Amino acid sequence: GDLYVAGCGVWLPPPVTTEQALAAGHCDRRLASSTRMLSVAVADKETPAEMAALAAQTALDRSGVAPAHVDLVLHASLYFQGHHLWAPSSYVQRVAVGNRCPAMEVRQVSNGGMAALELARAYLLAAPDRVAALITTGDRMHPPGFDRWSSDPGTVYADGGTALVLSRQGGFARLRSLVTVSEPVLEGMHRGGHPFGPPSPEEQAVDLDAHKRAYVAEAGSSFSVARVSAGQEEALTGALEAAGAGLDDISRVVLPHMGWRRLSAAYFNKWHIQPERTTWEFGRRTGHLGGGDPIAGFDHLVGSGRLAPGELCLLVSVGAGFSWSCAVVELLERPSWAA
Amino acid sequence: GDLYVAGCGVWLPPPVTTEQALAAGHCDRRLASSTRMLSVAVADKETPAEMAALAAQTALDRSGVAPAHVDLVLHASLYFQGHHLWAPSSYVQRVAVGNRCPAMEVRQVSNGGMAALELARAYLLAAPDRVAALITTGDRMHPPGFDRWSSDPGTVYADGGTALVLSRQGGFARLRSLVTVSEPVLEGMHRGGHPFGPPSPEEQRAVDLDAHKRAYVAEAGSSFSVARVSAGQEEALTGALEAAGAGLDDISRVVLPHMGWRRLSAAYFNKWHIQPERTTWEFGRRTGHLGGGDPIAGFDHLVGSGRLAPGELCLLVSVGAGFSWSCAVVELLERPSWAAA
Repeated sequence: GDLYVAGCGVWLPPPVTTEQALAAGHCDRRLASSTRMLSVAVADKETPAEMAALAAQTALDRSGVAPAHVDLVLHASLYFQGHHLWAPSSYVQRVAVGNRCPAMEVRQVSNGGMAALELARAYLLAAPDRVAALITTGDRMHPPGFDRWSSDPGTVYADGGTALVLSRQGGFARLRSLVTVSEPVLEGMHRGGHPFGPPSPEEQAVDLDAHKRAYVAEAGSSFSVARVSAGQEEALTGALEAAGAGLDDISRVVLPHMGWRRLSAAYFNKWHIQPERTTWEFGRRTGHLGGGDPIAGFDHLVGSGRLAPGELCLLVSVGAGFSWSCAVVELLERPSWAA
Repeated sequence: GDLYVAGCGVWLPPPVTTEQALAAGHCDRRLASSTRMLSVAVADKETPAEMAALAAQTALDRSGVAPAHVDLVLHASLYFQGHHLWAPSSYVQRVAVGNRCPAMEVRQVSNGGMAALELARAYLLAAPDRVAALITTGDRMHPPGFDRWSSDPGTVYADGGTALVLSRQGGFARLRSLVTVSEPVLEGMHRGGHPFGPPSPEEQRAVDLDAHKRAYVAEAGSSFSVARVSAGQEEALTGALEAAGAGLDDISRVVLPHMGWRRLSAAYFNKWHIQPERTTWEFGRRTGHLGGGDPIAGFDHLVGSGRLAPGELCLLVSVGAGFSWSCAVVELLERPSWAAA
């Protein structure tokens, strides 16, 4: 039947406050106000696979699942993993699991974690003897290639790792539904070249805002806004229906750690929900963790006791492409590690 | 095993000869002689996703599978796809499929194609209504970030795309077995930092794999490294053959990675005692190493040129840094219409 969350965990490097970022010329007064961010997790020496491995160790310890029962390891990220022609998933496996199941990367930009979750679910269900799968995320968004404040204005990017242990056997939470929606007509929005033609040649800084204006120019603003809207609506409604629930049945909404303006436009003023019913306060101190926001968010809600037995949680995730994922998770019991 | 290959395709940019490489100083006489490479596919303008999409079109058209029946799109690669925070697999879906199933990237360095094949298989088997899945590969290995001749001496890297359509419903070949083996103890071989500690900080290029191998071996020991790599290969081969109820003698054609002659001799010819003539050696040496797409390219070559015949078993052999190994036994059921005699 259904699948469980058996464990989860994060590794978050020390927060850099918006005030420190203001002082350092990293962001201006206006972006501080438009996003309402308070802090962002920023790494010093730690690389992405390192942070993913650390998070996985926590998630595995809490899961009580033996390495021999981890049948798949999936590592998701959206930025450079540190070494080309190197297998970071294999690093995660060596360090946090030490078994010999297949280990590979799964990427879907800011939706990677949920994309990996989709494939993990499938892998587990594809054979009767499979027990658990480990999913991690990790990213390090440092100069010179990335500017966490302005590479994509309205979202502030974080360094860190997240991890989740999925199981067919049991756990403290139950995966009631998981739905992914794809709207590839939008792919050109995040690259150079003609939106409906081939991509421009390579581009390793990073400047999303320019590509989005070029896209809207060619496709039309009305078409663009409507497609994003429709894709978001289809994933929400799809996940809720699959779980037998409505938004009113949902106690907590895990939202992407985007800036306030984006969250209001996409969620608060659209679904008419209150920020206190979401992970808004957590996100604005944390920052966008690549494809791992929903994992960090759900971990937070559970670890802090904000989610109680019987209650439903809604994970909301979006990635350039576009792809949207939504999941409904039911908390069965408060894990040992919660407070 | 009950999955089928319904289609497959490649898009290879024009070949650059070893002679031209020699003349331009990319290749010395010793490297030409040890690898025995004739040519390598090199793109001019074409980007990785672009070549992936071109191969997918060919693969889908051949398969005759409708977009509505493509339930998953997986794009595999081992090098920079061209634009950060952009979805290459969404490009491939838009250009080549035009549908709305999930589209995502799967990577496992040079074993990427087979790694995506594992996940695609699982996905299809995970729900009764599912039909087909599209797997693509695409890379572009240009300077100054990468050196196709020198970055990993002994293997010459190609630009290009490949694609495969996997169906539960039917196709011209049957996937009889697919087996994946993992030795994460070797991950350190392809990066800086201590092989058994954390990675060194972000390498700002150019890719130098031999530097890392020497450092790994110096630390872990040559004896240990060679034996583990060998054991991994052996497990995948034996696992795949046994899962198919076959022995190596029952295999008509072996699709090998497109590595240099010296490496293929060491890994395969002098190890398994199989005839290079029975392998995709001649094809690979004109193509180069297509990231994680060689087993797709090689199988496509064997089928397209009629070198593989109904009832005959084919062995796919793939390996990537990590290490990860995949082998697969594919039974050809009928010559498709795009195939020569």
